Amino acid sequence: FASKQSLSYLDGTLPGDYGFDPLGLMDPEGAGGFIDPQWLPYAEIINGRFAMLGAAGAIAPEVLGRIGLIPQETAIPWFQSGVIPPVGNYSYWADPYTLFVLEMALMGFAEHRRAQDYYKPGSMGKQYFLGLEKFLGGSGNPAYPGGPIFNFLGFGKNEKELQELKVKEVKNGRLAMMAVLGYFTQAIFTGVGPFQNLLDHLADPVHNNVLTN
Amino acid sequence: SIWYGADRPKYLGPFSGETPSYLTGEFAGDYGWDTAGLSSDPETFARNRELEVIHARWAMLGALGCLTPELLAKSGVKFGEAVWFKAGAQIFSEGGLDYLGNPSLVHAQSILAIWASQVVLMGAVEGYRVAGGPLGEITDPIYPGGSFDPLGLADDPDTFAELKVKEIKNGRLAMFSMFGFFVQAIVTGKGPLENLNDHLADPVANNAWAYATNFVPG
Amino acid sequence: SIWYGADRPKYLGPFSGETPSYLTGEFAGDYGWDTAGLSSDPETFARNRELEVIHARWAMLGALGCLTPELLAKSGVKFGEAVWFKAGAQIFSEGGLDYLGNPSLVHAQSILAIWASQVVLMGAVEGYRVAGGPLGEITDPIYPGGSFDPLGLADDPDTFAELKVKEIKNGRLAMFSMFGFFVQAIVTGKGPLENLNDHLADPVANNAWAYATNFVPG
Ligand SMILES: CC(/C=C/C=C(C)/C=C/[C@@]12O[C@]1(C)C[C@@H](O)CC2(C)C)=C\C=C\C=C(C)\C=C\C=C(C)\C=C\[C@@]12O[C@]1(C)C[C@@H](O)CC2(C)C
Ligand SMILES: CC1=C[C@H](O)CC(C)(C)[C@H]1/C=C/C(C)=C/C=C/C(C)=C/C=C/C=C(C)/C=C/C=C(C)/C=C/C1=C(C)C[C@H](O)CC1(C)C
Ligand SMILES: CC1=C[C@H](O)CC(C)(C)[C@H]1/C=C/C(C)=C/C=C/C(C)=C/C=C/C=C(C)/C=C/C=C(C)/C=C/C1=C(C)C[C@H](O)CC1(C)C
Ligand SMILES: CCCCCCCCCCCCO[C@H]1O[C@H](CO)[C@@H](O[C@H]2O[C@H](CO)[C@@H](O)[C@H](O)[C@H]2O)[C@H](O)[C@H]1O
Repeated sequence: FASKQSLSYLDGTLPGDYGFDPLGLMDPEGAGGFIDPQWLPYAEIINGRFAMLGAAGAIAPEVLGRIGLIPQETAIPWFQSGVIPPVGNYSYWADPYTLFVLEMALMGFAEHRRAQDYYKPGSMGKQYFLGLEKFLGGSGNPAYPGGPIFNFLGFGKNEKELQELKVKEVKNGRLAMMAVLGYFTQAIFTGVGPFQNLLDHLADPVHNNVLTN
Repeated sequence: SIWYGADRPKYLGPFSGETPSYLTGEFAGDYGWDTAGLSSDPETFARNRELEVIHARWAMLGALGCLTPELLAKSGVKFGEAVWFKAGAQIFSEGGLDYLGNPSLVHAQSILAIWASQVVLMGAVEGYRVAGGPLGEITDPIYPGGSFDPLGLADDPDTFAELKVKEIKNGRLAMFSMFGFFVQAIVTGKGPLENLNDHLADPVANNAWAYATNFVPG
Repeated sequence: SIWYGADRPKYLGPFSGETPSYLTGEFAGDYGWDTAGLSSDPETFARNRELEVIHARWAMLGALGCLTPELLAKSGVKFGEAVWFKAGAQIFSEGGLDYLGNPSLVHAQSILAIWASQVVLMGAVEGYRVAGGPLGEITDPIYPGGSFDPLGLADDPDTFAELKVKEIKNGRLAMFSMFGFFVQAIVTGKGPLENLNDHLADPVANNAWAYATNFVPG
């Protein structure tokens, strides 16, 4: 499968398995220490999960301004929101450093609890806290945990449905990651937002190749 | 030892196919590429191997020496002349040929003295390379070792083979780079760094197609 | 037959002279012309066989593709550049690659994209040739057969041998014609059709040796 031939290191059993691994990083000779059988798929799916939100939010302000139901002051380019202050800045109620510290502290809490659960499955299920041990139950594998609050919808009744959903998720993650890489390339070449690039190929199909500059 | 084994990556990649009968490995940089069929004779094979390694070392030195002065001049170093194919004219300049533009260094003014010294010294060293001299005796034509490996980086035969592969690969890359340097210097007329800077901005028309019309008859 | 038996045409005719031992019969249209002994080694000789076959096929195709456009231009259909060595400006003209003068056909505008397209395609094609592929598995590099002889016109060994001999001789004719084309382009600077038209009118006046006066150095 997967264009170039496989080497049986993976048989397709893993969720979202395709076999397009020409180098084979999980080769046991080339695998060790940091490389862990559990860790690589987990890292891939997390980079993809955050790529979901990144790809969505790199266009959500611009498309919302286009349709006409968001304030026009939120039509700022995605790189001008404060991610790279040298390029530009966007208005806020507090300094970017303050919101940065807030978000780093909160992500520190969340990531720390998640990493403890990954390292020790009993984290936030038998630890000490104000009654959240019974509300953060560790179920199944760490990468696909679920829980009393995570399974509020209750979707995913059958294992065939689970594998279908998960292969869809990994495919969507791969396409989102390629989309986001294209986002940086367009930002560094044309200096504009990707939504404007859509406006251009829609307006001028033969507008430009690469940058011609 | 993937390279030396009977299964090696070859020059087509995974999809190689036919491999020459004699090319069973046992040599650095063996990619099974003998489409011309020139090294069928064993002694001819040894001679071609010697030519390859000597050319590779000379071309690595040449690429380094053709890039370094140009990079220094671009970076801000003062030179009498920095273009690799123009550096020979400094011996005919009034200011003379000074190393790093410093009149206190070399300060050579005559081409005949340089030519005579080069002929004598290179004749001596090539005679040593062919028959052995002050720095040792001939044991292997290409890999003498001893005084030319004073630090002993190739004592372990496995590491020796790995270093052979590394050296031959870097050398072949440098040879290809030197051929590129020659053709680009004769086509464009500017140094390799100028060509790279041209390709940096607007790569669409900064290529060979821009000059593809300079050699049309008429 | 005549080609394969001792009674061969040879390359000199009456002067058979000394003939190389390995180049005496049992080969496709051999004439005993090895005056420099390149292919003494059997491997080397085989490799020369495939090299000659491939150069011959490409020479045939190139000669046909150079002959057809100027003949069609003289026929009457509009051609921006029917000259074989002037086809480069087709992509350098604003109109583009108008196949048979039609902007509604092909009508390319860039060179990088098409060049990369072919580099990928022909790399895959040649790779399939050397190492087999989904199309078929090659039984001999020189003359695979099968898909490339779908009608099986050369099923009979005698007609196969005769057609192979004709292919080799026509490939050598294509060799010589392409060499003539190249020399005409470099020296005269015009297409072959203009050359033949000029040779028709006053053949003694229109001669190759009128262009030999300007090759003096200085
Ligand atoms: C996570 C990610 C993107 C996340 C983006 C986020 C969060 C963005 C957030 C914001 O932008 C918004 C929305 C707008 C503003 O608020 C600003 C910020 C705050 C900045 C991309 C991942 C991107 C990930 C990428 C590109 C991964 C590529 C991997 C490749 C190509 C691997 C290839 C191979 O590994 C195989 C498959 C097999 C091997 O055998 C061979 C090789 C070839 C090694
Ligand atoms: C493999 C094979 C196989 C089969 O057989 C087929 C075939 C094809 C036959 C083959 C192939 C081959 C090849 C590829 C080859 C190549 C070569 C080369 C490139 C060389 C170079 C080579 C190169 C070289 C030496 C170079 C050198 C250089 C030098 C010294 C330089 C010097 C200099 C400098 C510094 C600087 C100054 O200012 C100048 C000078 C003074 C000038
Ligand atoms: C045999 C022998 C024997 C004895 O011993 C002696 C000796 C010497 C050894 C030997 C000999 C040899 C010889 C003579 C050779 C020759 C060759 C040739 C001529 C080739 C060509 C060859 C040729 C060829 C391929 C060609 C090709 C081509 C192509 C692809 C293409 C083309 C084209 C076209 C279409 C179109 C465009 O627009 C242009 C062009 C681009 C142009
Ligand atoms: C103005 C001129 C003053 C004299 C300088 C020139 C003298 C002529 C040069 C003679 C060089 C002879 O060199 C030849 O014999 C030498 C021994 O004598 C060998 O040299 C060998 O023995 C020497 C001493 O015995 C050792 O210092 C060397 O390390 C060793 O390699 C060389 O391997 C050989 O190439």
